Amino acid sequence: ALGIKSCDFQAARNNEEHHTKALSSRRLFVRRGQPFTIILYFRAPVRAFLPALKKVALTAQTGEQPSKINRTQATFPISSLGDR
Amino acid sequence: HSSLETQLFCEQILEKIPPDSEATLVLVGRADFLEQPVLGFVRLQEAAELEAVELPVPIRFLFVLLGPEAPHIDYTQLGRAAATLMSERVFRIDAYMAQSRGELLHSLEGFLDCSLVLPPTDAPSEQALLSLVPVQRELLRRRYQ
Amino acid sequence: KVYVELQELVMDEKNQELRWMEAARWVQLEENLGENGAWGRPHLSHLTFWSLLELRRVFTKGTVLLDLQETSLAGVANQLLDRFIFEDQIRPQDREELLRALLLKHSHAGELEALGGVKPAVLTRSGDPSQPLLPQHSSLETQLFCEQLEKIPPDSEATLVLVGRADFLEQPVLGFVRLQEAAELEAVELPVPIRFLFVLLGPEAPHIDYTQLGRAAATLMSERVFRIDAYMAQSRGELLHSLEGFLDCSLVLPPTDAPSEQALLSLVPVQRELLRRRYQSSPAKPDPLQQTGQLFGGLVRDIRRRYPYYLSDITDAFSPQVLAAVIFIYFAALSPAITFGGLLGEKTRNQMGVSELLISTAVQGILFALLGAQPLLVVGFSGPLLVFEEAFFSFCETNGLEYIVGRVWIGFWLILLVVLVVAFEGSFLVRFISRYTQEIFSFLISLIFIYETFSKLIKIFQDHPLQKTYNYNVLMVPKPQGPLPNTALLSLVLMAGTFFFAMMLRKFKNSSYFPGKLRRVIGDFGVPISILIMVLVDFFIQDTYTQKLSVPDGFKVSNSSARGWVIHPLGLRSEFPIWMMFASALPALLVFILIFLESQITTLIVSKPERKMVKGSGFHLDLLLVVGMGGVAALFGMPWLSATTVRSVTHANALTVMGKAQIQEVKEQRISGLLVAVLVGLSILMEPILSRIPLAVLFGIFLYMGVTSLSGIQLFDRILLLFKPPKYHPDVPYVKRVKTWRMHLFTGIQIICLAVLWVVKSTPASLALPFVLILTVPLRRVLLPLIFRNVELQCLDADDAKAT
Amino acid sequence: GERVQLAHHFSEPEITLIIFGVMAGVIGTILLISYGIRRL
Ligand SMILES: CCCCCCCC(=O)OC[C@H](COP(=O)(O)O[C@@H]1[C@H](O)[C@H](O)[C@@H](OP(=O)(O)O)[C@H](OP(=O)(O)O)[C@H]1O)OC(=O)CCCCCCC
Ligand SMILES: CCCCCCCCCCCC(=O)OC[C@H](COP(=O)(O)OCC[N+](C)(C)C)OC(=O)CCCCCCCCCCC
Ligand SMILES: CC(C)CCC[C@@H](C)[C@H]1CC[C@H]2[C@@H]3CC=C4C[C@@H](O)CC[C@]4(C)[C@H]3CC[C@]12C
Ligand SMILES: CC(C)CCC[C@@H](C)[C@H]1CC[C@H]2[C@@H]3CC=C4C[C@@H](O)CC[C@]4(C)[C@H]3CC[C@]12C
Ligand SMILES: *[C@@H]1O[C@H](CO)[C@@H](O)[C@H](O)[C@H]1NC(C)=O
Repeated sequence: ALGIKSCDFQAARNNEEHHTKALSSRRLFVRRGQPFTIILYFRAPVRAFLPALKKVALTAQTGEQPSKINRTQATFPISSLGDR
Repeated sequence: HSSLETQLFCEQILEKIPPDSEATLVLVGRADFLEQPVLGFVRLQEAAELEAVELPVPIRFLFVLLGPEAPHIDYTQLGRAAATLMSERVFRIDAYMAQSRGELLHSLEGFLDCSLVLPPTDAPSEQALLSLVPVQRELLRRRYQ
Repeated sequence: KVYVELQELVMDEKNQELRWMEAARWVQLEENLGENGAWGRPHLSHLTFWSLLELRRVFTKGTVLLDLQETSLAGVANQLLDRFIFEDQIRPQDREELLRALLLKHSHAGELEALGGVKPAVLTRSGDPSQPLLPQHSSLETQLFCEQLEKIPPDSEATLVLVGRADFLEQPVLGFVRLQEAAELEAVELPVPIRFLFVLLGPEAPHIDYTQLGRAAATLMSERVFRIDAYMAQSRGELLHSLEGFLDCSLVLPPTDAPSEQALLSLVPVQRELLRRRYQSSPAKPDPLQQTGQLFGGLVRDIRRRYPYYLSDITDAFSPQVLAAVIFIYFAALSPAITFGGLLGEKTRNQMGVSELLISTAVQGILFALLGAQPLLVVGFSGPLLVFEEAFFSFCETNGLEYIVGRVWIGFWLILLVVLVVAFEGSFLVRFISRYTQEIFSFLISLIFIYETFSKLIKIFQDHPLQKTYNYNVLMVPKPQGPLPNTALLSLVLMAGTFFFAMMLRKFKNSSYFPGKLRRVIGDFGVPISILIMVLVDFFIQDTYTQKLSVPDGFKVSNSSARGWVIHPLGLRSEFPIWMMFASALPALLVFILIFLESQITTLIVSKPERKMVKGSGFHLDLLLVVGMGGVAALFGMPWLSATTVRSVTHANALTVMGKAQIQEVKEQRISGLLVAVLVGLSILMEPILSRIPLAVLFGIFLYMGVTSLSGIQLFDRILLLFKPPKYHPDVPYVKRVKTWRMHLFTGIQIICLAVLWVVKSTPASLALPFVLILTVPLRRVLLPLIFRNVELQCLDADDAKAT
Repeated sequence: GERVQLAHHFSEPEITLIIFGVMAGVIGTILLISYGIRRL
């Protein structure tokens, strides 16, 4: 019941906040160390928010061979206790 | 007078639009003060959601066709031709990578090269139309290869 | 209609001499001349956009000689070139070489093979032709219509279109000539006078193909409106005005990457309106489960659907896959025949036995292959028919009734019942049997088949237990009178070996090893190869006993003292009572429901849309044939048969050609089933061959068929999905559009139905299985929508596997 | 047939012909009845 319909990266707003609006309004360009906002859309209404939050993690990878030791891959949960 | 397409198809979208789809806007109008008809072709650097013209998908291409009343010039039909040209895969790909008007004109010539004209025939319509199936298939055997 | 001929200036191959050669001709419809020397298939003319664009350009500045008083090509060309110069279209220095080109020899199709063929040529200031410099494009009309004259009316007049290329020309030129009186020229061999002359000369230029230019001019002349205008035009402008209307009513079809018939037929109103516009100014005027409400309508439509394919039903069997399927289904239909015939002879005191079942199966299969609308069905005895035979025998022995005569009367009632059902199109009730009942029945039947094969192996083990000591001097006639060493273990080894070899060859068919065609062949004969290997294995072990196939000694009744080949309906030894002649309808009723359900559900399963059967299936003809043949065979003391599910599914699977995971086509033909039936009939005379075939090999074959018949059942797939995690679940509509627990509730309800039917089959009241199976139709149609949405039912219970 | 059998007045072809005739008669009766209905 946690299917994903779409994810909006909000390229215009984030690029405005991250001083990359001159680059594009469609591609997400962000600068490290500063938060950016995305919107996750679900196919069905989410009944219980906390178990669903416990059920989801995010992974960011860069390069052809991403790994933790190279710091080219990070897996982090979606929670208010995350290291900002 | 009413357009032929309206008379034969109108007297009696977002679901079908693919997700990574970009819009082409064709603008057609008659201006009696212009000496000659003019064509404008615009490829935006990136697809844009023009606030003045809200479309189901962001606009990538703009066709502007303006001019006066001229012999053999139907501007609605001229816009229909430019729209069909955009709908064709090979010209659309050429339009995305075009860097000059000459490359666009070369693609239009190939579009005209692989175009079939059915003359006025007295045959039954279902036979006259279906007779184009093998001729068009042979004519497009290399265009989409 | 008029005759239009198009000739192009070309140079030959033997003497390199330029000349005029006809490239196409028009009598309304256009014929083209191929390189071989024969005329292609006539077709409606289609023009390139560039040919019409250039034709309009040359015609606008063209040269018109209307009502010209000349009767020879020399006279026309002299005047045409004289006004060409006067119109400043060609220079006077060009007149000499252009006149030389025009009055040349005009060859026709009778000398293409006599000469060395033609190649395109461009006229030079020198007499010798120049080789064309622009890139050559082979004619589309020749490739599409050519690589493989009485229609001219007596009063009709001809038109000659001449196209030629000359490098010494500034621009292409059009000359239009209308003679005062239609005259015969040496250019046209046909005895039709010429009125019009199109001359299209010019240099090699981009977007100009002079063959297409001539085709456009000839198509324009072939049009009725322009030709009438051409006859009545006294100036160039009137011809120009008619050309503009021709282009105004033309339909340009742009290229598309996804052509289709339906999108093309969306232009039918456009083509009709354009033709109406063209003629508005000219004086001419433009020239299998449905119920039909008719008696025997379903039967007649069933015949008309399939009988035209009779020629293909013989020729499509000329493939080794069909022979391998014959070898497969021969054993698959012969071993159950022997087993059921032996059980019938044991129960009915040999009144109906092995030979009767064999001959009935042979005759009915031959007739069904020759006359059935779905020849892929296998017709033979089944379990429920055996249960009915035992029940009727018990009833007849209870009240002192002759069993075979009661069978005769049951068949007599069956004929009436099937005639009434077919005459009222009663087979349209089959449409209420959705995927639910079909898959439940197929899964239950496959499970029963597997269970019975394993039970036969178990019974072999019980008859020959593994023990420390054995009696060695045991009697061997007619069967083991005691336990034997190495018998059960060798039966297990043979069954496992043949099943393993069959599965290995099945995977070899889909594997990537060996030449693919050889692998496809070897894989097609996989079951015969496994059978032969294990038969040889048992052959080379001589000391050990294994039970072998046993066929009747000859074509004789199974019990000589009880009955003959023909049964008297009034009685054999005692008079048959009057009341049973009428009371035979109720057992005939039950037999009719059994056979109807089995045969029609088998037809539904085999002829599913996803199985890629394009030849059609008849639900009225096959039921009539099967039940009528059973009713007739009852009069001869023979069993009534039915279209069994496992055998028919195996027969269809053995004729299925796989694509490159996806079903491509099925070899639907009448020869495979006919040969299986003939071999079943001939099996009595094949005793020295069948006596060396062990039953364990056939048991492994049965296990293979049982595990194979589950491939196309969505119920089995969903049962697997029960043991399979949701993330793994495949991309199918009943997974992606239905919740996983809802899908599993659907599967669990189907499982409960399967358990209920299995329990019913386990009781002596196993003849009520058709009615309980029927009860699953009110289930799906009433109770399932009370707990499932319409979307969920469309996704799960889909007729053609569609996502609603 | 076989062995010793009771001799009826009708032979097997005669009895099966009369039964086929009776069946054809009742079939025609039902067909004519169905043709009468759905029309009036
Ligand atoms: C049994 C042969 C005995 C070996 C004799 C030694 C000679 C011998 O058989 O090898 C040469 C020959 C090469 O010929 P080639 O490559 O043209 O033959 C290909 C082969 O038939 C494939 O099976 C085909 O694929 P598929 O399956 O139809 O899809 C493929 O067609 P396509 O589909 O790609 O267009 C064919 O092109 O065969 C082999 O392919 C190597 C396998 C060796 C076979 C060895 C098996 C033990
Ligand atoms: C893919 C191919 C098939 C694979 C499955 C193998 C099943 C083999 C049949 C076993 C059940 C059976 O039949 O056992 C039942 C028999 C019979 O017992 P009974 O007391 O004589 O019967 C009583 C009935 N009376 C009174 C009429 C005699 O037990 C035995 O003799 C015990 C020996 C069993 C040998 C098992 C062989 C190894 C199996 C494991 C292989 C992986
Ligand atoms: C649908 C089929 C089975 C027909 C229905 C059976 C009934 C209606 C008919 C068919 C043939 C009939 C029999 C034909 C001939 C005779 C001989 C006569 O001296 C006594 C009655 C008797 C024995 C008839 C009784 C009724 C009968 C049994
Ligand atoms: C015991 C074996 C044979 C079958 C058991 C499978 C059943 C109990 C399991 C397998 C997959 C499971 C489903 C997987 C995912 C979801 C989505 C979740 O948001 C609600 C529950 C639901 C819908 C589960 C319900 C229970 C389920 C259907
Ligand atoms: C054949 O029928 C007779 C008499 O009807 C019976 O005695 C005999 O047992 C039967 N034969 C067999 C093999 O059952």
